[PDB]
Amino acid sequence: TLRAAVFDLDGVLALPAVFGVLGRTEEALALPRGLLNDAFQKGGPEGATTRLMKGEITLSQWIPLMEENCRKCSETAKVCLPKNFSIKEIFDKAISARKINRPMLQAALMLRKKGFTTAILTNTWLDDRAERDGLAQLMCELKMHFDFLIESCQVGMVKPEPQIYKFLLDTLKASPSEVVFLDDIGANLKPARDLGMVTILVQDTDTALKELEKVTGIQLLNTPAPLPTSCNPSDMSHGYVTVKPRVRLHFVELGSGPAVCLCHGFPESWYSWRYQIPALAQAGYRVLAMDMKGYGESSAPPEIEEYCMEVLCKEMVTFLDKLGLSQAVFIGHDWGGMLVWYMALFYPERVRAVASLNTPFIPANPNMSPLESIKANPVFDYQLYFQEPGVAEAELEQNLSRTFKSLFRASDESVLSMHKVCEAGGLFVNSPEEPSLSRMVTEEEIQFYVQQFKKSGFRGPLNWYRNMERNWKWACKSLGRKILIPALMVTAEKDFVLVPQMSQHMEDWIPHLKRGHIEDCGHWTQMDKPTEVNQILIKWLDSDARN
Amino acid sequence: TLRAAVFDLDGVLALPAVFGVLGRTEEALALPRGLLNDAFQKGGPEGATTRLMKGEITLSQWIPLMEENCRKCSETAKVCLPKNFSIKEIFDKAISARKINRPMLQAALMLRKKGFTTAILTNTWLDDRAERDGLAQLMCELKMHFDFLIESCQVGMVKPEPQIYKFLLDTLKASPSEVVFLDDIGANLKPARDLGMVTILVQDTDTALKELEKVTGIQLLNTPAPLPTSCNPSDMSHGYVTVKPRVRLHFVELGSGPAVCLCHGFPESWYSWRYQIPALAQAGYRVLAMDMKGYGESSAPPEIEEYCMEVLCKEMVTFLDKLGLSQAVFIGHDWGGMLVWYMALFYPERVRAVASLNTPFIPANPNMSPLESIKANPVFDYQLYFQEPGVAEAELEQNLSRTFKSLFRASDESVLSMHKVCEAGGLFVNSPEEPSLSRMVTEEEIQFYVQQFKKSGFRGPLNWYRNMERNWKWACKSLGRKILIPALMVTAEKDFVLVPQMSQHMEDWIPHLKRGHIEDCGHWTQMDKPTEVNQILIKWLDSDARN
Ligand SMILES: O=C(Nc1ccc(OC(F)(F)F)cc1)N[C@H]1CC[C@H](Oc2ccc(C(=O)O)cc2)CC1
Ligand SMILES: O=C(Nc1ccc(OC(F)(F)F)cc1)N[C@H]1CC[C@H](Oc2ccc(C(=O)O)cc2)CC1
Ligand SMILES: [Cl-]
Ligand SMILES: [Cl-]
Ligand SMILES: [Cl-]
Ligand SMILES: [Cl-]
Ligand SMILES: [Cl-]
Ligand SMILES: [Cl-]
Ligand SMILES: [Mg+2]
Ligand SMILES: [Mg+2]
Repeated sequence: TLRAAVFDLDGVLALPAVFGVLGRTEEALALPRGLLNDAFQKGGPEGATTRLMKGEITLSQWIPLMEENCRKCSETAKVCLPKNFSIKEIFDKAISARKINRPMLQAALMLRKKGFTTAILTNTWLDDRAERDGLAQLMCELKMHFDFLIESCQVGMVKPEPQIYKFLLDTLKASPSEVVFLDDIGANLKPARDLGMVTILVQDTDTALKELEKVTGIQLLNTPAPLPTSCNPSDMSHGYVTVKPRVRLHFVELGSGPAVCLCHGFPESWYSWRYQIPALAQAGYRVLAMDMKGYGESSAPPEIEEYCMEVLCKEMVTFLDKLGLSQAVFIGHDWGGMLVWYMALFYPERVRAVASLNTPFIPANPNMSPLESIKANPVFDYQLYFQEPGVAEAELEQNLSRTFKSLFRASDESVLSMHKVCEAGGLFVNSPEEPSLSRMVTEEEIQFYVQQFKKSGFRGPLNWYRNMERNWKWACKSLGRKILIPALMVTAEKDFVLVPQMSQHMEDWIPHLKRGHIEDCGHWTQMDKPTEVNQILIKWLDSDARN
Repeated sequence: TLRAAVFDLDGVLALPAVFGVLGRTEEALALPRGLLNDAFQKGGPEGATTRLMKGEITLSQWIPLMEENCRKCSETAKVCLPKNFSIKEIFDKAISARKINRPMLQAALMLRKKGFTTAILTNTWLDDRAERDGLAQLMCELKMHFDFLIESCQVGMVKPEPQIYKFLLDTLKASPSEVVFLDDIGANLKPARDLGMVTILVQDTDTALKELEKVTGIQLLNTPAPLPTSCNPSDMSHGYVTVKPRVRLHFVELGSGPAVCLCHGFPESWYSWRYQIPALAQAGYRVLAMDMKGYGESSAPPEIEEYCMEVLCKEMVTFLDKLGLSQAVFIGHDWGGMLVWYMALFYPERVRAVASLNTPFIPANPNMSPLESIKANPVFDYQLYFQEPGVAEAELEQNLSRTFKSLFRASDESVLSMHKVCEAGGLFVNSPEEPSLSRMVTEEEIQFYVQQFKKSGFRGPLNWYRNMERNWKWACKSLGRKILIPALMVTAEKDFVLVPQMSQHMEDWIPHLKRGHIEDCGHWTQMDKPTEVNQILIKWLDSDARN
């Protein structure tokens, strides 16, 4: 049995196939059947196309050698070509017309997720056209899901030559019977079979998947929608900005385009956005996923007043200042959510657009003190338990694994009351020592949070709840203002603390506020309904944060 | 005598002044003199404009309150306004029309450079228009050169109220006689004088500078062109990407826009680009200034083969891969220069444009070995001295301060032969123990390089010279190719090693190659002629690296 799987690019991981343009163009312009394909293949291994694929010449170099073959292919078949037959124009459109074959990719993902070493094996070229970035993009999205990407124009060998299959095996460190190989060209499979490999001719994807499903014994066709791409922390760009003598902010950076700044909640990290970071990068954005002050690799100074909203917000502006950014899109969840509204309200010149999950914009009531406003909500009782420094820390720090396993739970699997937490004498008092693992998290994912809170503990994070009076006096400066910058509010049906009802009055302060809502979704929106969050955020971003 | 200097924004650090649009618009549309200014000032401290400046309302909020004042200002003066009189359209154009008053900024820089604490004091607003980014940009470029930026709409006080001058002093931690204050409005100066401060009414800049020059006793007017902005290493965003189990690459990141990747030479760091990093950011780019493998905070593994071009180049591709970048503009100097040409030649899908200072693209000669090709140039003799592992390291590491002070020298102040270095028995054998400080570097700037090479030493850096045969066999793969991507070659007149002559044949391989040349310029181009380098690179970038 086999533990490797190798995929062809053109016509297998990517569709429609560029070879199909040779056929398509002919039919379209009423050219003799085969005429272009002859010109493409002219010379065999000694010909121009093979040289290109071996990386001796670039694409722009090959373009005229091909057009030159087409004029003499057409001479021998006694015809000529139209006045503006442009081979650059044919291959430009063909290559961008090519998209990822999603079912084939998901199938490669599933296999690897179940222990297979996966690789791409493609005959491709050194693309030096002006519009080459379109291809390089597709390759960056595709290659990241595979252990190896063997490109012909880099190894100096080409399918269907036996030597590149020897290379493939050396790279996979695997004997030929332990490997499947899918391709759309039969000639490319005969070398694989002679060495012993399992081979599949891809025509339609579904039958190709059916066969692969058979010989692997793994459900590939018709399986459920998988989660988005997570992030491997060791594979990320980690950034570090000193904003102040004693405060350094850490963040994870992925993608290019407009800066998008992701601000997590309590008690979380940048990893809370693992399912969003790759999506939005791919969507066309520069994701800057924070460790907010107090958490992880960001500084966590002891003082309570260091976590008031005004200080926190100034620091985020300095963060932009020092990164050379005039603006960013700001997207918050939980406490980050609140912060982000206050950024749009005090520093709108620096916010491209504002967006919050769960947390509504709540103005300060200038008559009534916050202490009483919080006291008026029985489900906010847990916040009063947090006020006394050291008490809440002791409990949360006692057993970091327990703490995270009992917090990170979906609406339909809870263990934790929020009312009567002071009275009961703690958060976990009626919840177990070893809580079950939630469906939202792997064991490994939990231990990441465990490591982060081994650094600076919970006093920093908790201090965010301990400036209620200070944030109130600040907030009251903004009571004459409105938010007229692009602004999205995303409610979660079954977040029993930040209830969607709390958001109902937001239109008074934010007139062109747009909305998103998620059915069956607890407090931990990002990992609970990642696909719906990714989708809602991308639509908004594309319509509300562009030139 | 005084050790502080405070500058007004509108009409002082930035011109033309927005108040001048009130006057300008009136004249332009044939409105009664003053009519707009009355509407602007309607109500005094109780009026709409003051509220705006105190930060009670945003700009978009104020816009209609102003238009509403204009309809009733025009009623009392028995006139009406044209059909499409738009106050948003007036203030949109006014604000972007505003540029930095460069002589005033240079004057503030000089003062601070000579020990003055400097600050901006401006009546300004919470800008929430769609085109607010234009302003936020100007403020980011301006604020970075001052110790404090006191904006009225943030402190809740406004000129000319005595309380904001009390704030100013508290912030400067300085008594009123130790501070100058420049402004274009006389009313704003009377509070400063009553407290005791020195005041200057700015009308024309040159006379305002003349006065400031007097009362400070520092040459401000007519002084020479200063260098560009350097970088304070503690103020930068520092990034860190693992590209491979044992190799982490460190880089400094500043700005937004297309990714521009700066690759330093031997034996240098990211700091070698200090004069370029802020310029290009401001020019509209995302500068990623590397520590190349072997140097500083980047990993420096012992093995010689880890610094061959092929490995180095693959690693840089992974660097892009993991940062989510499909391309970058690549700009190299010295060894970075060579690397960058080989990136354009092996991975053109990933290079937006290629650019080298000093280092020409030299193909491998397929007949003749590199050992002999290097041996054929008497000024390359120093490279042979480098081949034997440990020898060159011992000398360079013996006295790090000496080493850098004797390398980093301008064409007209040298101490170092390159011919006969093997024969003579070392680089420094006829150069002093305490070499003089070059005009290109401060003492502090030298000690930065000293600290970096205390980490991993010189063996890593030197290994870049120790794969001459391996790079040659690699290079010979590319002899059938050309570089048809945008490509700039910048020669340095008096670089006696990488002589401009070496670049003369580059057009054969690179047909649309563009050029730059710098008179009176040694090997260390970036710090020798920073302004000319910045200027040459920005022109090219704007024409050759955009959509
Ligand atoms: O509640 C949370 N997060 C949270 C709640 C529970 C939780 O689980 C556990 F408590 F830790 F066990 C973990 C995190 N965050 C805050 C609550 C306050 C809210 O902001 C408000 C809302 C209303 C008022 C008011 O009307 O007075 C004030 C602040 C921002 C988000
Ligand atoms: O020479 C330098 N840098 C340098 C030279 C001198 C120097 O001062 C000191 F030597 F360290 F004292 C410090 C750095 N870099 C290399 C030289 C080789 C060049 O690439 C070539 C050029 C020609 C050939 C060939 O024709 O064989 C090969 C490689 C890339 C830049
Ligand atoms: Cl890969
Ligand atoms: Cl999971
Ligand atoms: Cl909860
Ligand atoms: Cl500042
Ligand atoms: Cl200097
Ligand atoms: Cl030199
Ligand atoms: Mg194929
Ligand atoms: Mg002024």
